[PDB]
Amino acid sequence: EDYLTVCPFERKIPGFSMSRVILNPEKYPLEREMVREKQVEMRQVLFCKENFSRVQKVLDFGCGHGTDVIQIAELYPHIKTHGFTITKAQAELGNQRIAQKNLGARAKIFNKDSSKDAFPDLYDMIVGIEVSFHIRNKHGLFQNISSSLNEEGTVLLIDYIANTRGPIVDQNVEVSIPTVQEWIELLAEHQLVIDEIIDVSPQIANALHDPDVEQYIKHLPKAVQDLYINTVNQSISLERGWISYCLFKLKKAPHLTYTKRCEWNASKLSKKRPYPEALAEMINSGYIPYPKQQTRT
Ligand code: EMC
Ligand code: EMC
Ligand code: EMC
Repeated sequence: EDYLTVCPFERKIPGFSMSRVILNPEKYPLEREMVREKQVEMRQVLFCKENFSRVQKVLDFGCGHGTDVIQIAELYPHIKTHGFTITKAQAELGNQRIAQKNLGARAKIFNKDSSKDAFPDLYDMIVGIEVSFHIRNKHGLFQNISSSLNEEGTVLLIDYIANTRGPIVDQNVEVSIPTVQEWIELLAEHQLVIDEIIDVSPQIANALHDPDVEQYIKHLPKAVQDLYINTVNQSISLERGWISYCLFKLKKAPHLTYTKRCEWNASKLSKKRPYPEALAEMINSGYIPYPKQQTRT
């Protein structure tokens, strides 16, 4: 029951081991709070151009137990939020927490497959944080997103781009990462253009710099060990430059031609904004609508 994304560090912290902190949160609770603050910060950068007063409906198409679906709805009482998660236990837990907070009239989580089951509404904002690289059928997913996106709406993604000639695929973990060109055409095919693309790769690599991790996790139960090894592999691919971890802010441009959307997306991906730049801009603007950092007392 936490934020489960990787997080950006401006610098490597010597001695800091992400695997020990993530996998032993009861032994390193205050370090886990340090990580949480960076998880929150990265989400703030993702959301900091949205006007939540204008938003009326939000979809999270890989909502896990529904963290943002619940928090957005409780922070903004005029918003209705929907979440899709493939995991039955996560939907049940999310809908329990929705009930425990009396948000059932405005927040609802569905145990459904975002690449196959049609989203039930039209949304002003659609969020997918570390979702789409777990999904094999990319066109089904982005057909679903585009068809449920209001004309003036935004799609917000946190996802990987492959910097290789071909996509980066791994069937045993069912991970598929499109190349730059594949992203250009996938978005353009479904009427979507990149408004902003922010590269977090160096800062994610700083946080995941964990030199003994492969030895450490061999001292953990096979369950744990099997789970975390995908974070290790992404760490390795990030360090090598094979993939990039990015924040996507997309808009719909349906009255525009495919070729024109393609050229736009190409220009944007050739000049990704460094995360420190986007973060400094957010801080200097003073506008940080969601999430808020937790504070003592
Ligand atoms: C992978 C935890 Hg910042
Ligand atoms: C090379 C523009 Hg799609
Ligand atoms: C204008 C900073 Hg999000």
